[PDB]
Amino acid sequence: MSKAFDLVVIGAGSGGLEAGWNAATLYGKRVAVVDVQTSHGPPFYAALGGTCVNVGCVPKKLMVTGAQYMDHLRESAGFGWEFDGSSVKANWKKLIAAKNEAVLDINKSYEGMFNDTEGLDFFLGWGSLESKNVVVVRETADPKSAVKERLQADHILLATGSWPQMPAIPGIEHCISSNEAFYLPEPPRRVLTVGGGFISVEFAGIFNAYKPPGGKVTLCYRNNLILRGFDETIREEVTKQLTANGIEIMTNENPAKVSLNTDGSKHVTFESGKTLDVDVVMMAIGRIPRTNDLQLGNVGVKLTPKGGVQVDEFSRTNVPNIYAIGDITDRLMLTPVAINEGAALVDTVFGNKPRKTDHTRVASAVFSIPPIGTCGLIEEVAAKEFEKVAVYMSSFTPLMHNISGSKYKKFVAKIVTNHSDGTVLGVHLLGDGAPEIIQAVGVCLRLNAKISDFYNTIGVHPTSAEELCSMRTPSYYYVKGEKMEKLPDSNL
Amino acid sequence: MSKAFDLVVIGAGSGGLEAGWNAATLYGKRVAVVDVQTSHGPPFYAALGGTCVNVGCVPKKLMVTGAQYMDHLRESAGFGWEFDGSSVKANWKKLIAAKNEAVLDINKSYEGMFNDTEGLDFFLGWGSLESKNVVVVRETADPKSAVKERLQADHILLATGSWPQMPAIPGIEHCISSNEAFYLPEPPRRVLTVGGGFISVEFAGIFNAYKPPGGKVTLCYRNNLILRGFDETIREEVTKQLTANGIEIMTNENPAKVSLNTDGSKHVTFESGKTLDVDVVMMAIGRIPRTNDLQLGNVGVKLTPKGGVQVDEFSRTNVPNIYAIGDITDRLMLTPVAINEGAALVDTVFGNKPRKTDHTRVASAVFSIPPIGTCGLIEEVAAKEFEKVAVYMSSFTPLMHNISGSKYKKFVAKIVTNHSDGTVLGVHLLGDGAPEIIQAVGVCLRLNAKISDFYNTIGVHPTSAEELCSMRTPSYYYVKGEKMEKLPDSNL
Amino acid sequence: MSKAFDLVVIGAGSGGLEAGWNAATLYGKRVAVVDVQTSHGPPFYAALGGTCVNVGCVPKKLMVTGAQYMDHLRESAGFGWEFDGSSVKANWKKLIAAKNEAVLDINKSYEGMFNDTEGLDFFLGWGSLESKNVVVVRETADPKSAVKERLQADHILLATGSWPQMPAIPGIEHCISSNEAFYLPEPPRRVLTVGGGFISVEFAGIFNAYKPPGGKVTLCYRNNLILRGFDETIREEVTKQLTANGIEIMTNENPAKVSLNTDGSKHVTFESGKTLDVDVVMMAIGRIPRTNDLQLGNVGVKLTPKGGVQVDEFSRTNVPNIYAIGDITDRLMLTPVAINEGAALVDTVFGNKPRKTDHTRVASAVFSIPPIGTCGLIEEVAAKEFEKVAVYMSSFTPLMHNISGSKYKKFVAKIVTNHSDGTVLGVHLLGDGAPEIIQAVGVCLRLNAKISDFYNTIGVHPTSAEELCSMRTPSYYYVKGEKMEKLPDSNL
Amino acid sequence: MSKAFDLVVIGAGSGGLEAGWNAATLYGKRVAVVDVQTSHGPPFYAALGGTCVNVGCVPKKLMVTGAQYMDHLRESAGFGWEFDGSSVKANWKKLIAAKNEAVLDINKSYEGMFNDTEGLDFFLGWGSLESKNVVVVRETADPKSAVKERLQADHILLATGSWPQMPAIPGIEHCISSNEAFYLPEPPRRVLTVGGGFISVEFAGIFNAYKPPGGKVTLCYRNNLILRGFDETIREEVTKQLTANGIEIMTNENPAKVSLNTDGSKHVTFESGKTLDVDVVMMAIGRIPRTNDLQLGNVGVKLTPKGGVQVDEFSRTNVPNIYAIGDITDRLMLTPVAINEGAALVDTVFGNKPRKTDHTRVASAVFSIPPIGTCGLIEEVAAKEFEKVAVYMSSFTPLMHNISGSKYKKFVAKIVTNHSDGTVLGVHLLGDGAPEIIQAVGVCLRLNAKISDFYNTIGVHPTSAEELCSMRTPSYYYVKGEKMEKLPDSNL
Ligand SMILES: Cc1cc2nc3c(=O)[nH]c(=O)nc-3n(C[C@H](O)[C@H](O)[C@H](O)COP(=O)(O)OP(=O)(O)OC[C@H]3O[C@@H](n4cnc5c(N)ncnc54)[C@H](O)[C@@H]3O)c2cc1C
Repeated sequence: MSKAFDLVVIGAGSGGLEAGWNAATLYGKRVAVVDVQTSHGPPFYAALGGTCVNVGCVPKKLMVTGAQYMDHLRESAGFGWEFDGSSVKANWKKLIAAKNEAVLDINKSYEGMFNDTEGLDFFLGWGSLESKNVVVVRETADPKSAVKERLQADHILLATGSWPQMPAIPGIEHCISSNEAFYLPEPPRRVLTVGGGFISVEFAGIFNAYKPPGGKVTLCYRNNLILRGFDETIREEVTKQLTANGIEIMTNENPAKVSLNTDGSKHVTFESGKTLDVDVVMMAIGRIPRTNDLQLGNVGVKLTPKGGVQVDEFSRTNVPNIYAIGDITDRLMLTPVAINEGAALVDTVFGNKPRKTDHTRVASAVFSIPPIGTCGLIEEVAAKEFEKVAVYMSSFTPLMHNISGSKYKKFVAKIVTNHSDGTVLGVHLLGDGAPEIIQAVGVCLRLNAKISDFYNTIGVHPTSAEELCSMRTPSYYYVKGEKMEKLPDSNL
Repeated sequence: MSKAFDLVVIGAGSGGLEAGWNAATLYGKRVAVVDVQTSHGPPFYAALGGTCVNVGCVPKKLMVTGAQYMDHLRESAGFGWEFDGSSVKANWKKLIAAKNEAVLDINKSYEGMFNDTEGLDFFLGWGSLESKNVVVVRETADPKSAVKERLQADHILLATGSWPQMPAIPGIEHCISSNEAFYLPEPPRRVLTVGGGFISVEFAGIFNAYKPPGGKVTLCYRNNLILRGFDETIREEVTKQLTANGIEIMTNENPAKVSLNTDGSKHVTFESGKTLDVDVVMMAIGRIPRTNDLQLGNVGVKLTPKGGVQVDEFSRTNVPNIYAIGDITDRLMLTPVAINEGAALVDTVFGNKPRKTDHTRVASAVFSIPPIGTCGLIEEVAAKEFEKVAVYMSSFTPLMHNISGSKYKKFVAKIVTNHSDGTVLGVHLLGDGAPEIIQAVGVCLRLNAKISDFYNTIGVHPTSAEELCSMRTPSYYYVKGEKMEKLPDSNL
Repeated sequence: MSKAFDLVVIGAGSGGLEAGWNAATLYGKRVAVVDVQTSHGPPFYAALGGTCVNVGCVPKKLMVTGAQYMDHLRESAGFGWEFDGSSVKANWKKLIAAKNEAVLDINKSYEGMFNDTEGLDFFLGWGSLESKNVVVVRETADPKSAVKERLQADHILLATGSWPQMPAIPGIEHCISSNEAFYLPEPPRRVLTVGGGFISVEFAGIFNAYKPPGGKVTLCYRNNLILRGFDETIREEVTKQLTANGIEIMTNENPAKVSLNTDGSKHVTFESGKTLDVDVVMMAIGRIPRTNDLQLGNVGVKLTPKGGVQVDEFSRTNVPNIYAIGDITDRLMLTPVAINEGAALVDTVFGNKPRKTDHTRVASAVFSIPPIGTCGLIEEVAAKEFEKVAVYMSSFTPLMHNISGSKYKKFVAKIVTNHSDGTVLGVHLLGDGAPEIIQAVGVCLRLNAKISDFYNTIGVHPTSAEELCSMRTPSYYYVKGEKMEKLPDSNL
Repeated sequence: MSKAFDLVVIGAGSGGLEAGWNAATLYGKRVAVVDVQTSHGPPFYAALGGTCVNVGCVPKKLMVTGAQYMDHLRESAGFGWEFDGSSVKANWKKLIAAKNEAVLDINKSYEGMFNDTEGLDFFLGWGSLESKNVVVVRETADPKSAVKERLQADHILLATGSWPQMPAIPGIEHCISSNEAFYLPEPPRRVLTVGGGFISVEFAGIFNAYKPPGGKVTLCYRNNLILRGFDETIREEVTKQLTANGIEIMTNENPAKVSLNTDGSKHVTFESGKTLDVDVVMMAIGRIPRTNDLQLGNVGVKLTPKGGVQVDEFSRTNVPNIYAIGDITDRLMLTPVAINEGAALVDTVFGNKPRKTDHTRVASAVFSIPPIGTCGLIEEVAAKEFEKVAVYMSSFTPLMHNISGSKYKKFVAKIVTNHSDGTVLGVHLLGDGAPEIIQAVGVCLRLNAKISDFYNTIGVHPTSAEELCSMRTPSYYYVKGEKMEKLPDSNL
C-alpha cells in the first residue's frame, strides 16, 4: 500500500538533508531519513542536521567569533579605548549557552521541516544495512538491539559522515575529541590539543581566549610543520602568529600515555620522555569515515584502502542501488561539497539530467586566529604535474596593525599559475578577510582566470584583497620540479 | 643640460606618483614631481602622497576602524565577555595622534624613495604652467610669489586632484570640511555633517563613536535619500542602520546660515526654517577639480563644461604633450582609478603598447558601519540599457548578530543581470566584509561572469560571501524598464 | 515499543489457531497469525480456518450427508414410503450454496475472534521465513513480491498444512484436486477420481449421488486393493459395497496422459492402453507437506526423507525457536491431532508444564458410503511386532437391511489383541455408526482395555455397536507372523 | 431314561434361550425349553425368541426406522434434493408386512437350531411347576387343560418375562397395549398413548409418522414430566422435540373411562375432566412379571413385595434348584440383562467358576426421534451418594440440522462426576447416534474411567461423539446434595 521509499537516507547531515529535500519537493518521491538524535549534544553529539550544524561549522564559527574578542578588546587601546583591564571576564558558560540555543534553533527548524512535507519522513534510531534493498533501524548502534523500523528501499544513500580518529595508547579514555569540547562545563585552564589539522588549530585559539587566568594552551604535532596540506609559507607564518598570541606550538612530539592525577587533571607522557600536565587533552589527529555501525558486509559494499566507501564520478557503489556522499567517501570533507554531491546525486537519478560535482578548484577556509583562505593547488603540488610554475608572493603587515599593537599579524597572499598560459592554479591567503575574500576567487578559477585578469583589475582601496591585483611579477619559479628565483634563459 | 626632463608631474598624489615611479624605474626616464608639502597637515593638508595618504582613504580607514570598537565592545557581551560597562570611554586625542604617526610614516617612506631612485627628483613648491614646455615652481599658490625653479619638460602631467566644495552661505567661516576634521582638538559633542555622500556618512560614524557623553551626531542631506547613485535598497538599509546606532538623518534639508553663540557653538538655520545648535558643522557636499592655481589659461588647456580638465581616453588634453589624470579630470574620484590612469599613461607614452583605463565595472567601497561593497551597474541603470533585467536578492540578519544584539545589522546582497544571457551587470553588498568580498567580484565582471558561474560554484562554509553562490532564481525582473515580480508570458 | 511477538504463526489452520488462542487468552502472550485469505474459495481455496474448515472436514461431511440421501430415498420404499420416482432431482448447485454459507459462517466467527482479543492479530498475506527470528509477509507466494509486513518474532510456529500431490503426466493442468471439487459449477456427469486414499473414496460417493442422469463415477488405483493402510477385510468389503452402489472400481490402473475433446471433456489414456472419457478428473493420490513457499533454506530448517519437516516429541526443529505441527510434519494428517499438538506446544513453552501429544491409538473415520471407523493397529502390523496376536471377527448384515433393499450393506467388526494379556491393540468397524462408535473406543485403548473388558460389558440392544461385546472367541491367530486358524498346541 | 433332563426352561425368551443354548452347547447337557408358540403374533404374541424378538426390541426398531423416513424426506430439501412434496405418503400395511417377514425369519432360524443341536429340545405348550423336580406342559394356560408332557428336571429355570399392565377403568375393553399395536390393520388417525415410559414415547413417534392426513398423536402421562428416571434435561428436551414434530403431550392427566361412539371411535374422559376423541387408545403404563400361570404356589416359590420372583445375586429362588431371570424378577427389564443373567446362571451351575451379573452401570437406550443413549447414574442420584458431584454439560443444534431445517433437534451430552476423584458416574446423550455412542461408554465405566481420560483422548473429527472429549470444566456442581453453579471456597 505504502510501498517502499523512492529513497532512504542514513544520516541526516549536510549531504543527507540536501538529497531528501531535493526529491520530496523537487520530484515528489517518497523519502525516509534515519538519524540517531533530534537535538544536539551528548551522548551522540551529532544529530539531526549533521556534524556541520551540531558539532562543526556553525558552533565553531560562533565560538571563534567570541574568541576574536580577546584580540579586539586588547587592540582597541591603540585607538583610544579604555576600560577596567582587570575586570574583564571571559565567561565560557555564557558562550556555550548562547551557542547551544543557536544550534537548537536549527535543530527545531529541521524538526519542523519534516512535519509539513509529504514524502519526507524522519525515523529516529540507528541505520544498519540488511539486504541490498532494506535498511535496519535499531534503538542503539548494537547490531543485536531491538528493532523499531525496517525501511523497504528502492534507492539507498549512505551519508553517515565521519568520526574522530583516536590513537591506541593507554589512557585514551581520559581524552576527548572535537565532539566533547563543545560541551565542557567550564573552560579548561590548561589544554593540550593533539595533531596539526585545522581542527586542532581552530580550537587552540578558542581555548586560548576563554581560558581562565594562569592558563596555557599547548598544541603538539608528531611531525615538523603544522597544517600539512596548506601552502608552505602560510604554515610557518600561522605557527609564528599562534606563538605570538600565547599558544605553545610543540612540534615533533606525540603522546604515548596519559594518566589521572589526584585532582582529576590528566598527566601526559610523550614518546620523547617529556611530561606535561593539563586539564583537558583533545585529540584532533584526523577524521575517519564512519562505517562500522552500518554492517556494510551484509551486502558486500566495497571500501577503499582508507576505511572510506568507494564511489565513482556519480557517487555510486558496487551494489547497484547504493550510493554514498559526504565525509563517508573519504574525499574533500567539506559541507558545501556534500551538499553539492547530494543535490547532484538526485537530479541524475530522479531527474535524468546527470550532472556530477567538480572536486577541483574548491574554496575552503580555516577560521583560526589569524584565519586562512585557500583555493586550488599549492606550489609544490603544481610542480609535480606542470611544466613551468610561477609563484606570486606578497607579505605586508596590514594597514591597521601599526596602531593596534599587533605588529606580528603579517598578512600573506600567494598566487600559483601555470607559467605557460598564466592560468591561476591556486590562491592562498593568510590574514583577516581571507575566508570572505577567497569565496569570490573560487568563481574566477571556475572561469579559468589567468593572472593578467587579476592585476589588470582596478583595486578596492584600502583593502587587503587589493593585494591580489597588485602582484604583477613572480617571486620565483618551479620549472620541472626545481625551485630557482630567476628563470634560466634557456628555452625549448 | 640641467632642468630638462622627460616628465614633470604637478602633484605627488596617487596618480602622479604612480606615473613618475613607473616612468623612472620601468623606463629609465628623468622625472620630476612637484607638491606643496612633504608631510600631512595644515596649512595645505594634502602633501607628498596625495589626498588619499594624508587626508583621505588611509586616515579615515584607521578612524573608522577605531569607531568600529564602539560596536565590538557592546556586541562582545553576547559572547560571554563581561566588564564594567560604565568605565568605557573613547580618547579622541589618542586616535588622532596614532593616526598622525601612521600617515607620517608613509610620508617618510615616499621621501627617500626619491633620495634613492636616480632620475626621480622632488621639488617642494607650487607648480603652474608657464609655457607649453616649461613648468614654474613658485613659493606660494600666488602668481606674484617668488620663482624657485623653472623645469623644462618634454611632457607635463597635471595631477593636482580635487578640493572640498564649500557653499557660499553666511557663516561659512564657522564651518569646516573633511580636511580640518582630521585634526580637531577634541571630538564634537553635537556635530552636523552636511551632504548625502560617502564622506558625510563615513564621518558621521566616527563622530558618533567618539562623541562625549550626551552628544548627538546629525547628518542632513538636501534631497530625500542619502548615497545617490548607490543601489536603492542599500541606500535605505544604511539609513536604517545609521539611525539604529544614534545618528539622526535630516533629509530634504540644507543649511541656510550659521551664526556664533555666546559660548562659541554654532546656530544653524536651514532653508525649511528649522534650527539646530551644534559644536561643529562639517561640509561634505562634494569636491571640485583643483584647477585653480595651475594657470591653465597661459597655455589654453580646455576645461570640461562640468569644470574638470578635458581629456580623451588616453588622458591627452587639447594641448599637445600635456596630460591630466585623477580627480582633476572629474570622472571617477577613486585612488586606484588615478593610479591605473597613471600607470597606463606611462605605458602608452614611454612604451610600445597603448593602454587605456577601463572606467566601467570598477569595484568601490564605502566604509560606513556596516560597510558597503559594490561593483557595476545598479537596477535603475541596467533597466535603461538592457532588454530584460533580472535581480537576484538576499537579505537577512546574520546569526552572529542575533547573538551580539545588533539585530538591525541586516546583510544585503543584490545581483543585477541581463536576463537575455545571464551576464552579471553589477553586485551590491551591505554588511561586515562587504569591501573585501567585492574585490574579487571585480575580477569576475572583467571576465563577464554569468549568474550561473556563481551558483554553480561551491561555497565556503560558513561566510557572508556564500549568499552570492546561492541566489538561483530572480527575486524580480525589469522588462523594458518597468519593474515586475515575474516575467511576461512563456516565450522560447 | 510494540516489540516482537511472543509467537508468530504461519498458516491459520486447525493447529495454527489452537496455538495462538492458547497463548493470547491463556498466557497473555503477543501473538500474530498469517494466512493468505479470510474467506473460503478460490484462488487459494484454503483460508482462515485451515483445510478442515474450508476444504476438508466440515464441507465434506455436509456433502456426504447430502449424498447419503440418495440411499435414504431409495430405502424408504421398503418401509412403505412412496413418492414420484422420476421427479427426484439432486440439485448440486443448491448443495454447494448451503455448504458455502456454512463455511463462510465459520470464516466470519474466526474473523471476529481476532478483532476482540488483544495480543491476537491477523495478518493477510504469504508468510516466508527470513532470518531465524523474522517472518516475511508478501502479497503473493512469489519471493519477489511486494512486502506488507515484517513480523519480529521470539517464537515461530510452522503450520502451513499440506497440499494435494499432482503427478507429472502430460495434460495434468486439465485435472483438479480435492480443492477445486468443492467449487464445481455443476455436478459432473462422468467423473474419474484417481488414487486409493480416503479422499478418493469419500468424493466418489458424493459425485455418485449428485451426478446427473446417465453418469458413471469411475475410481482407479495403481495397485491391487484400495484404501491401503486400513484393515484388510474392511478394504475388500468397502470395494464390494462401492461397486453395489454403482461406482466402477478400476484397480491396477494409472493415468498416463489426458487431453481435451471438442466439447471440453477430458480424454484419459492409461498406462495399459485403455481409454476413458470423463467430464472431471480428480487427483487424490496423496497429500504432501506444504513447504516450498516458506523459504526454509534461508534459516536451514531440516526436512525428513519425505518432503516433511522434521521434529521430535515436542514439535521442535533444529533452529532453536522454530516449531512445526499439523500436516507439515508428514505424520498423522488429522485435525484433532494438530489441535492436540498445537495446544501441547504452547503450555510446554509458555506454561512450563511440558506435555506432549500421543500419536498412537488414535481414532479416525472415513465418511464413505458405507463409513469406516478405526483405532489402533491392524492385524498384519501387530504381527510384525507382537508375539501372539488374536483377531476377533464378525460380519452380520445389519438388522434393517433385509427390508431396506440393500442386502449388500454388510456390517463388519474386527478386534485385534495381544493374545498374551488380551490387551486390545486395534478395533476396525465398517458400516453406518462406525465413526460415532469408534470415538468412545479410543478412550478404552487409552485405558489399556483387555478383550475381557469388552465381552463382559452388557450390550445396548438393538445396535450394531453391541457386536463388539458379542465376540468371545478368536477367529484366527497371528503367531510370530504366521496366520493359522487353530492355535497349535505347542507352548513355550 | 426318557424325559429326564439337566435343565428345563419355561420361556424360550431372551434369558431362557441363552441359558439353554449355553447349557447344551458349552457343557453338553440335556436341555428342554418350553414356550407357547413357535412364531410371532396372536393369540399369544410372544413366542419362540421371547418378547424382544416377536413384540419388542426387534420389531419396534424396524418401525422406528421406518418413521425416521418422515424426517429424512423433509430434511433432504436442505441438501438440494427436490421432488413433489404432495406425493409423499406412508403405507402402514407395507410396514407391518415387512416387519412380519423379518420377525418370522428369526422365528424360523431359532427353530432348526433345536432340530440340529442334540441335547436341546423344544416343547410347544404351557409350562408350570407340578413339584420341586417336575415341569408339566399343558395344552393351555388353564390348569384344567390336557397334559402334553411331564419333564423330569434336576434344575428348573423360570424365564416367562412380563406382560402389559392394563388399568381397570371402564371401557378398558376398548383399549389395546403394545402387543396389539404391532398388528393394527391401519394406522390410527387420532391415537392416544398412555404412559410416560419409553414404550409410550417410542410408539408416539411411529404413529406420528404414519398417521393419515389430518391425524393427531396424543401422549398423556399422569405426572408432570415424561421419562421418569432419565436425566432431567434430556426428559425436557425430548418433550420439546416431540412437541416440535406434531405430538401433543398431555401431562398431569390420566384416563378415567372410555366409551364407544356411533362411528366406532373412542371417547376418553380423564380424571381432571377433559375429554378427547381418538381412534385408538394404547396403554403403556408399565409391565408386570408373568407369574400368573406358573403355579408357583404348588412349590412355594416366594414372590417379591413388588410382585416379581424373589432371587439372590445368583438367580436362586427360595426353593432349591429353581432359578429365575429376566423380566420375571422385576429388576432391569432389558434383553442383554436377561441374556447376561442366563449366561452367568449356566456358568455358575454347570461350570467351575461362579459368575453374577453386575446390575449397575448398564447402558440402555430409547429409540425416540431423536433417540436417547444413557449409562450410569443421573445427577439427582449421584448427589444422594457422593460428597462433591460435578456435572459436565454440552448442548447445541448440530450444523447438519441448521441446514436440514430441523433446528429443534438439539444435541445433549451430560456427564456426571464425583469431584472427589473424577470418576465418571454416568453419561446421558440425546440426538442422532446416541444409542451407538453409548455402547463403548459402557466399557469405559466398567473400567472406572475418569473425566480426564475422556478430554485427554484425541477425538474423531467431525462427529457428535467429540463432545464427550471436549467438556473440561464442570458446568455446575452438586455439593452435599445441593445444586450450585460453582464450588465452595479454596480447599486444598
Ligand atoms: C570541528 C569541525 C569543524 C568543521 N568545520 C567545517 C567548516 O568550517 N566548513 C566545512 O565545509 N566543513 C567543516 N567541517 C566538516 C563538515 O562538518 C562535514 O564535512 C560535513 O558534515 C559532511 O557532511 P555529511 O552529511 O557527509 O556528514 P554529517 O553531516 O556529519 O552526517 C552524519 C550524520 O549521520 C548520523 N549517523 C551516523 N551514523 C549513523 C547511523 N549508523 N545511523 C543513523 N545515523 C547515523 C550522524 O549522527 C550525523 O547526524 C567541520 C567538521 C568538524 C568536525
